[PDB]
Amino acid sequence: MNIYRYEENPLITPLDVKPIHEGFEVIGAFNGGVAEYNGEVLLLLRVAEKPVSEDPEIVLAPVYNAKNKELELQSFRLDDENYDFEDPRMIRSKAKLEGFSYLTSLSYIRIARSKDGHHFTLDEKPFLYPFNEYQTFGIEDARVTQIGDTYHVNFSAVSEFGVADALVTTKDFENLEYQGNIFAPENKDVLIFPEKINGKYYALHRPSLKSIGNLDIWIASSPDLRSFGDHRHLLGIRPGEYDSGRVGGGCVPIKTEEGWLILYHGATEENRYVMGAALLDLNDPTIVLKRTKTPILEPVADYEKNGFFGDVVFACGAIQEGDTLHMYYGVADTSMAGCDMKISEILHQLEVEA
Amino acid sequence: MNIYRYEENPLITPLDVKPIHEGFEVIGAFNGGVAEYNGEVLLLLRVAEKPVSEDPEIVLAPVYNAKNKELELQSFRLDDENYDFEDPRMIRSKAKLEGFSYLTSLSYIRIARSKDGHHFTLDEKPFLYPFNEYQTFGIEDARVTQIGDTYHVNFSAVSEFGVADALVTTKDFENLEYQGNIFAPENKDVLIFPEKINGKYYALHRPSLKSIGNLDIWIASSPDLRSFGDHRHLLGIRPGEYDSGRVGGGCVPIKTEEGWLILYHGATEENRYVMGAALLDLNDPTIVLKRTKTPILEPVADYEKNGFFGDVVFACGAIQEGDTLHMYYGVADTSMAGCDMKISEILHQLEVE
Ligand SMILES: OC[C@H]1O[C@H](O)[C@@H](O)[C@@H](O)[C@@H]1O
Ligand SMILES: OC[C@H]1O[C@H](O)[C@@H](O)[C@@H](O)[C@@H]1O
Repeated sequence: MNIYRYEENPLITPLDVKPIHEGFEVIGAFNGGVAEYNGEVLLLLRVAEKPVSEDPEIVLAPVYNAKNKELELQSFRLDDENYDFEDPRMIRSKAKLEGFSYLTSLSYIRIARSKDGHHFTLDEKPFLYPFNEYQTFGIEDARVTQIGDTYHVNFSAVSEFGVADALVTTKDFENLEYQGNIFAPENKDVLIFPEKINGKYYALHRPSLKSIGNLDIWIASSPDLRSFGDHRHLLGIRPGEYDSGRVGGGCVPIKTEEGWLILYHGATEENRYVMGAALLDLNDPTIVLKRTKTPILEPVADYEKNGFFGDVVFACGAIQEGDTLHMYYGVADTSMAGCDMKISEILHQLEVEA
Repeated sequence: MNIYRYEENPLITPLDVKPIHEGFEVIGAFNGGVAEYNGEVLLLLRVAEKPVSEDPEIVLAPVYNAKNKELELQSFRLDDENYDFEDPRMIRSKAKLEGFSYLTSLSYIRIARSKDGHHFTLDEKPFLYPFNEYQTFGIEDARVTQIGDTYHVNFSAVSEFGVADALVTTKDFENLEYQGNIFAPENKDVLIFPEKINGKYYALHRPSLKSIGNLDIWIASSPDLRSFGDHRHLLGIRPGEYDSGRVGGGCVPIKTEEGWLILYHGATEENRYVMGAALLDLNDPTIVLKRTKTPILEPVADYEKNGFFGDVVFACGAIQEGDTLHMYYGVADTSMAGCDMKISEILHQLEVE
């Protein structure tokens, strides 16, 4: 791939964003959803914030209480032999390392806007902040699918009841309509297809599974973008390849004349995250036509490396301009970067590699 | 309260069912879904079959290969230091005891019918047998919700992709229409409400969660009984009680004047399964009114306590006749039993507790 990485990268880091909670620091402004509205590019940033502890033997979980509508921090001793703090994103039971009891940060969504696609200014106030019992550990990783006048903003809703996927709709990003949890837990990486397709809407998704099953991309159909069904398996992990550990949807599917172009993220068991691509049949997007054997975007620039577990590029949206794609992506789980590439060139690598 | 366990219990055991796979043994006929059709009671029996090995140091996992349309057997040594065989239902990796690599048996649905509700005759052939790539480890635990002339038959579809819940519709139990996986994995214990309620269909379900969340009953709404949404949390587990380990829907919700009466199963962390009840608002069933504090049915008869997986009662359906409930339930993951109960006495127990 001929990738053009923006000169300004990283576009937005933690130092560009001030914390909205007393005694918290911003640790991430990343995994931004992407829309065009009213002649600007909107990034729907995930801002993650962490309480500072003055006692370094105690770690704080920032939990939103839905009854009182405010944070209520919960303390855990690093010396508590019931827990494992080796993944600094989480407080884990030693008997359940595959999960978590708490996150060490809380996330919400904040908009940043650009005339030129390269220089961003934050909205003054948060866009979506935990508002209910499904979001007590945060709102994460907003994806934005526009269909005509309506923007569909869907996001991870984390609470003690699970990680679910929920939907807000809006025409102006000011008046918001909550549509509930469109996917039951445990799920994320939900990407709504940007048009109705032979009488049905579609969404990619990604069940995370306890008993059996890998971290694989699925797809569901909907008559109304409120209720989903006819769930199918779509793209699975591949041993020995860049997506040997997990896959999930990244950008909104892109209509091309060859199929729906799916820019998805893949990680190895080592947690190196890259973007790859798939092409789905145009009429029935449950059919996979092609898939890449090597990535289209991988961590190589310094700001894309030295995530905690690995180097990460994580693209959660893109603006199409003819054959040019302006791709925005999270980097190292802390910041936002931007790049351009050609759609014709992704299509060509799909053909060459299959 | 009045619990009439049938004189004939267990009604149908493994001894009454011949295995359809050669080299296999029937280890259960259980957790039957319940319908009335053409003047008979139908039980959509889960029949579980286990591949037999003559070498006692070896065990086999049966897998139906959806591509080749045939059964493959994976073998294991009991002494394989990477696997755990302590749960008789599953072959687990030691690094993943919360899950399973393989099941010890393969299930399908087979119908039995009765004129009197007590003596049952099996249809001669299977009714649903693994037919796609979502079902390679079995089809299990069929539930039946009848709306108008349409019977909704939904079930656990187990494969290498997950445990999903899939739906078949029929009007006559002969011509069948596949409707896909109506609930994504990981889920099961999906109970479709028997009518449209203020312009929406509903279903109970039971997400099974890797990272956080308990094995709790949830509910969803639907415009069409094909796509589900607006997922809500509904009934959670209760530490120190009969349902401290997990809860799941049992029977089809039953419309009463006080609300929807939900007969659900509850297990401890030691996997003793009982039945309990709850009551939901009539008009908005996402609202829970009442819940029992003690069980309505517990595994105390010997066919309930002893079997392939002991100390289990697991009701997957019930026929209403006025105030009387003819409830049919799985016992010990081995057999079927029947009992009669009174709705009004379940409702009184809800009001007392
Ligand atoms: O959603 C829960 C949690 O899952 C993973 O650990 C990551 O995606 C985190 O960023 C996120 O907070
Ligand atoms: O659904 C897979 C598996 O899950 C549980 O262990 C039980 O319900 C088993 O009977 C079943 O075979």
